[PDB]
This record gives sequence, structure tokens and C-alpha cells, in this order.
Amino acid sequence: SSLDEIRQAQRADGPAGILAIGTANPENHVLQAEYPDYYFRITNSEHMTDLKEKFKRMCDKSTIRKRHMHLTEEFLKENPHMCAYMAPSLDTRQDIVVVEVPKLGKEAAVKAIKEWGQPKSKITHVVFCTTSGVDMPGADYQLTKLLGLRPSVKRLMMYQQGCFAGGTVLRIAKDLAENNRGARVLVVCSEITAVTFRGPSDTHLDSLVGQALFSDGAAALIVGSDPDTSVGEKPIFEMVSAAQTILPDSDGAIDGHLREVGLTFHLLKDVPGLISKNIVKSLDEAFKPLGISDWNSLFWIAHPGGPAILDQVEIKLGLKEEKMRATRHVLSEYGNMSSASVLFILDEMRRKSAKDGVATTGEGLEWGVLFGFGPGLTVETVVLHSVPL
Amino acid sequence: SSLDEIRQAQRADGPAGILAIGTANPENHVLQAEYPDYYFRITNSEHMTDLKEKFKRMCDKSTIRKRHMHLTEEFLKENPHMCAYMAPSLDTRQDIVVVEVPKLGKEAAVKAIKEWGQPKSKITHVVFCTTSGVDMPGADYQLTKLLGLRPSVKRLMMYQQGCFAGGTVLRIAKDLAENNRGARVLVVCSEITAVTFRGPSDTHLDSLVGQALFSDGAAALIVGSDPDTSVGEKPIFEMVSAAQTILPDSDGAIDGHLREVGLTFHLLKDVPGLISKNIVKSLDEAFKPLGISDWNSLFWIAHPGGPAILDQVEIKLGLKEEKMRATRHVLSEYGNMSSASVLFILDEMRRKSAKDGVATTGEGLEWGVLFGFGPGLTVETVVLHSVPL
Repeated sequence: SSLDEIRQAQRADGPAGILAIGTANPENHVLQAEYPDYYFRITNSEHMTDLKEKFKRMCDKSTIRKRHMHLTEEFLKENPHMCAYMAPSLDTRQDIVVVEVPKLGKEAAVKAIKEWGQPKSKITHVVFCTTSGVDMPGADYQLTKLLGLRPSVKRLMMYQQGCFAGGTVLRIAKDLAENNRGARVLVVCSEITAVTFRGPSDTHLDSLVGQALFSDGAAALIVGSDPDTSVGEKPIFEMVSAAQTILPDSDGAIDGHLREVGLTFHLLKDVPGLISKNIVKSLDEAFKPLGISDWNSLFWIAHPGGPAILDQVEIKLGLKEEKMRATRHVLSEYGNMSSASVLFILDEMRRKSAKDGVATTGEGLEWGVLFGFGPGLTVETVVLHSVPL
Repeated sequence: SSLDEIRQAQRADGPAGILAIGTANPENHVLQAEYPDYYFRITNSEHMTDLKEKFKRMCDKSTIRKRHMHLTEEFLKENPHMCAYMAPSLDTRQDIVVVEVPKLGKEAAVKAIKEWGQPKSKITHVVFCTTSGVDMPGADYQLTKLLGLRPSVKRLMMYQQGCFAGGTVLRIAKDLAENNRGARVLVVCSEITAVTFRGPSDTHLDSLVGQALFSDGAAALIVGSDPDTSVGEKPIFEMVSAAQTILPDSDGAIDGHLREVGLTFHLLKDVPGLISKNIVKSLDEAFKPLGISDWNSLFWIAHPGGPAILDQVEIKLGLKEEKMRATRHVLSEYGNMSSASVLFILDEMRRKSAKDGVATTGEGLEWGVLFGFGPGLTVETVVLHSVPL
């Protein structure tokens, strides 16, 4: 009767858990070892000898083996305004991603829902995250329609977020799941690089870095509190806390603008240096309340923005070489899929732990940390607890 | 200690309340009665005599008196590509709104924070919503910087949302405030129509509807659970539940696309008819649990998309003429400010209630409803409880 009684009946009891994970990528892919030749050919830039050498080194140093790409050679031959460094092309780019982003997200979601094993009518919330295009209604609406979810799902559409948003969606889903009894949140991150792909310019080498790193993929979760074992629900990871911060002295480090030529990125500061200089402050804030100071006692998920970020974090913190294994595996096999990447890494970690027969889903350890890194410079920090295997 | 003990200590106890409201608009404004003459003059379209007559009737039927507009005549004279119907112009529009949206949002937020009366360091979360431009980092980052909030504020950037998102930000803020002990959420909705302004055409009259209705404004809230009366916190309204649904048979009713010509809107179905035919189902779902069936016993906030929505809802439900007073006042004095509009209406209602000396902030009544309407067709339904005066 009272507002207080309503509130206590309305909310969930326990911590939010990741109950399922599914992933998907465009079938089409490129092998990084061959990408400099392909990219300089399809962008009609083979005369740019010195710049191609620089790009070969960038691709060789990336540690990426394979990247999935919706964009094909045959399509790009018909679309020279997308192959240019800077030609008016946003309309064509949008036409691609407003369709392909929710379609790829649906492929991941179907896999997540199958693992979860519950009827899709039990989904109560949808969180959709992309940095690839914008539209109204959003990709969240399109996904709801493609999956045939109930019309009364509570949706949140996160557009143009950037590379930290794999942490953001976990932070969002946590509050949605924990504050609503029975809530089951479908989280989807889906990224298609058709809005950022562009040709090379020897006066914009930061733009070239993105052409070596960014790739396509989608990941889907089911998140909920109070799992029901009797119907087959089983958490994989439990969320304990989620934080966000802006790093000091980082203004303008990474900017991204949506313009008539599509999405462009600009780097003005040493991003690996900024992240590694400050990450310990986020670890202390997250884990001092829990009594944890040994960062090698954690299982680790870090957004693989590029190899230098991972290398410099590992050195600064004294992490054992094994801590970044799952993260580096995803970077190697898939590249930087923006917001989806850390969700691929969670999947890789729990699958390897199960295959190996270790004691928990987090490599046999109890506590873990997940980091998103992106424009701001923004750092998202999620504390995770593993589940016994 | 245990994860359950962490969870219960981490979360808030009571329902989320709106603790302060502030609003702002560009000083520049147009009188609707004069707008057909102005619009057809400044777009060099005075030869379109029949179309101007149609637009005059649209403006006269809108019931809008005044609309605030950042875009000035002087600016448009210097930027004739924004006065064409479909000239490339996104870059100019983005240049305007990536700056002016957070600036207007700051103006509203300063007022909300001053009313709230607490130190800005007590803000823990920021929810920024706009349909006017996108950028990375987002307007949420820019607002944090402009106000000097703590760098560790937890931000959520809601881009390209559309007219229902005044309800969405309340739904988001409710879960953030209720699930996090001590959380104080700064919510800002800020809309600048420089992205949608364009010249007239007889190949696209639904764009003309938008040119008659849309206007600029920002609104800011402080939202929190467990108000601290010892420092002067007092809720204005309390949130009880928040729902979202997609109306049946409404596919493609309202679409909006961000293109090289800016943001374009496309209308296909009878929006007032769809809303008025289905709104009772949202009322029943929200209020059957509370034993409430008399919609005239509620105080009302409805998104003023246009006057026909309000008129047809009033007729279909049998509302007394007085129920839509606050909503229609904001429509008349400010126009359709997209997501900010319902927040202006909350402010109008609680200010008029206090001025008139009635018993509660909701026109003397106990229970109320707030609706957002927008692309989908999406209906956001928030149940509110007033506070005694």
C-alpha cells in the first residue's frame, strides 16, 4: 500500500549475473598479413610508397591476425566515395549500418537466448549499444522487431558511445536487473566499421591507425538477478560494482566526429601512456573496499584498443604474462570490435576455464576486473566475481 | 562480506524523487503568428503561394504562440545552404549543436543545482539526452566539464532519442537512484532545432509539420532516493513505476534519419489516432495494480507532440478540459521541445500548484501520470506521486 512497500516488492534481491553470452561476426574477413596490399589497392593508393611501408609496420605491430568486415572488395569497387580519404559518403554509410548493425546483433542475441534456454517473452529490457550509425527508431527497436520480443520491453538505445561502452552496458544492465524483480535484460553491442572505413592520407597517420585496428562484431548477454536454477538458469559471472571516470590531463586525447565524410577519429595525446599512468587509481577505488591489492590475483578483461595499451598496462602493474591471455586472444582473432570486444573476452575466458576444468569461470580465481577504455579519456571499471565450475 | 551483504549496503532504500527542476531556452524567439511569413521569406520561397497557405494553416492550428530558436535570421542569411530544402549541411549543423546543446543544458543544470542547494560534488551520475547532433566524447562529457563535476561521475549519454525520451530519462534515473545508496542523478534534456531546420518543398510536406512544431529548450533535474531533510532536500514528485511499449500497427509512423542534409523526419500514419486508441492499455497496466481506474483523478503530464494528440486523448478518455492545462501551457509558450517538454510541464505544474496554494505539487491530487510519445511508435508511461505543500 505504502510507497515503501511497493518499492521493496518491485526490486530484485541479489546481485546481477551474466546468464548467457553469444557472439557473431560478418562471415567475410581479411587476414592482417595481407591487409596493407589489399587496402592500398582498393583505395587506389599504390603510388604512396612510403605511406604503405608505414601502414605495413602498423599492421605487423598490431598483433591482429584476422578481422571480420561486412565491407567487401566488390562493394567498395562500386563505392569510391567510401574509398576516398575524405569524400561525402555518410548517406551510403548510414544506409549500410542502419540495417546491418541490428541484423548482426540479432545473430548474437539468438545464440545468447539459446544458451539461456528461457522463452524470449521473459526478456523485459533491451540495452543496445553501437558506435556505427544512428537512426530513429533505433537499432533497439529494430532488434525487438527482428527477435519478436514483447512490445512492452523496456529499451535503452546507446548510440555513438565508443570503445569504453562494453563497460557502460554492464553498468546499465546491472542497475536495471538489480532494481526490478524478475527483470531479464538482453544486452547487445554491435559494431560495423562501414562508417569509419576510408582511404589513407600521409598527413593523418592517426586515421591510419584505426584502419589497422578496427573490425566488426556483435556480442549479446542475458543479465539478471535472482537466477532460477529450477528452469536451468546459471550465472557465469556476477557483477559487484561498476564505475566510470575521466582521466586527468587527457582532454582531446581521442575525439571522434560524425560528419558528411562519415566518422573520423583524431588522436592528440599518448593514450597508452595515459591509461597505464592512471589505471591503478581505478583498481584501488574498486578493490580497496574488498581488501584486494594484488592485481595478479584477479582475472582480467581489458578492452584491446591496441597492443600498446595492453603492453604498457602489463608493465606498469607488473602483471604476469598470462593475465592478458584472453584479451590478447580476442585482439588477435578479431581485432578491436569497439564496445563488443570485452564481451568476446568474457566469453573466451569462461569457455577456456570450462574446457580446462579449472575451479571457476574466471580462470580458477574468485575476483576479476573488466575495463573499457575510450574517448574522454574515459575508463569504465567493473568488478566481477566468478562462479564455481 | 558476502555478495548479498555488499548488495544490500550498496543500494538505496526508498523511491526515487525529483528533488529540483530547472529550465532554459535560447533568448532568441519567434512568434508563431508571424512564422509563416518569416519562414517563407528567409528561405526565399515566397513564390510558393499555395504551400505557404498550407503552412499558415499548420501554424495557426498548432496552438503554439512562441518558440525559442538558437538559429537567427542573421545566421541564416550567412548560411543559405541551411535554408535550402535539401542542400549538404550536416557539417554546419553539427558545428552548431555539438557546442550549443551542452551549453544550453548547462544553463538549465545550474538552475536545478541552485534550487537543490547542495554541493555539485554530491552529484554521482549524469544522464544527458538530446536528439540534436552527436559527438565523441559526448555532450555528457562536455556538461561534466562545463559544470566542474567530479571526474568520476557515472555518465549515460542518450543520443538521437526523439520525443519520448523525457519519459526515458526518468526511467533511467529511477533505476540509477534507487539501486545506488546516496546516488544523486543530474538529468539533462537539451534540444536545438538547428539540425532539423530546412526550407519548404511540395515533395515533402511532413517535414513541414516539423517546421511548425519543433523548438529549442533544455531542462535539468536532480533525482535521488532517500532525501536528506537535514540539509534541505525535499522531493517535488516521487516516481513509482516506469514502463515503455510499442503501439500495435504503428510501424513506420514516425521515422527520423540523420543524413548529409541534416535530420529529416517522415510521417506515415495517424499518430494522434494511434496514441488515443491505445493509451488506455498503458493506463490500465500502470494503474490496475494501484486500484485506480478514474483517469480524471490523476494529475497529467503528456508530451505535447502537437495539439491533435492532446485533443484526441482528451476525447477518447473523457478527460475534463482542465487535465491538459499544464501541458497545453508549455506547448503554447514553448512549442514542442522534444524530450525536454515533459520536464517543463512538471516544472509548470509544481510552480502553479505552489502559487495557487493547493494541497500537493500535482494540482492537489495524489497520483499522476507522465507520458512520452515518439518514434516506434513508442509510449513511455511514468507513474508519479505528488508531495504535500
